[PDB]
Amino acid sequence: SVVTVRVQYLEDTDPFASANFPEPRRAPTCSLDGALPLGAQIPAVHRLLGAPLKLEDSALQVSPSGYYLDTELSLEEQREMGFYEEISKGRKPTLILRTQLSVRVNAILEKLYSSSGPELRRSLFSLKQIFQEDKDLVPEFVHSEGLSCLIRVGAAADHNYQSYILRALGQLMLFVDGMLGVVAHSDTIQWLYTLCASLSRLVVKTALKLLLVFVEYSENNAPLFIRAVNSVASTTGAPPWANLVSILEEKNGADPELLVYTVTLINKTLAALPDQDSFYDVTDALEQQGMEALVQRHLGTAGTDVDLRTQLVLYENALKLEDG
Repeated sequence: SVVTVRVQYLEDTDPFASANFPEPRRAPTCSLDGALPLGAQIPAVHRLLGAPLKLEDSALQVSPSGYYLDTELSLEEQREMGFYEEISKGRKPTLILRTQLSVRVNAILEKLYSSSGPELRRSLFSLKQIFQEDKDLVPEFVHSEGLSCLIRVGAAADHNYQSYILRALGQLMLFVDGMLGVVAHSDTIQWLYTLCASLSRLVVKTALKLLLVFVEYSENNAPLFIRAVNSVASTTGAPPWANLVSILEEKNGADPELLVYTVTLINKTLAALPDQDSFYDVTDALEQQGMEALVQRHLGTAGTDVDLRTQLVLYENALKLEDG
């Protein structure tokens, strides 16, 4: 049938821009047709609001749910997505005209790729909030080679920039589409392992927790972490797992918190491995770099943190069961 709604304009042309309110003060009304494709009707809405936004980049999102209408189908062809609540109640549901998810992402990517100094610092920091305040941007960011951008802009950046990237990366991983995106973007896992050799403790701590979340999400991710680690060893010529063993040596002084993360990450990785071979590939590498000696030194010490000691014993225990 025919349906009447309310329409307002939302200015999200520049995601890095400050928060704008639903532009249309008051909000005019429009009577759309439910059986005809939205794409053929958005022009009327654009027109009705004299909206300062290209019509090639416009999109329609419901105000109640945040759901983005598929401009290629009619309102009813996609009714499966509680909307008629207000209508079927003598009330007029609200609709928001704003930039398409794809255009905002192309804007974020352009800003990061072309910025430097304060402007880059500022844009990277804002990333977390941008993904937090519009989850729908994540699957689009991923599909638009967003992770590569993050890696490219962060590989040789200041500790603060990297950290801002890790924060955004962490936010992205709270969404299934974000996770799956990382699950498919090996360079991201490689970068995380790489960052474990960072002089910045904030970055190392953050990388470890991100890897920890990575491995914990699914047993299928452990062999992906392992491949990432061996790939970095291949590229740098260093022994696989050197960055984790390095952290366990407490080069900058006692730091139980990081050792807990590190040993928990190694244990959890080893817990997901299907075959004994894969398990030994990792443990024999750690052994060759002094793991055994490391575990003893920490266990033969009373000052050792309770939580660390526990992880160490789990480590020593997992090893006994496999050996026999």
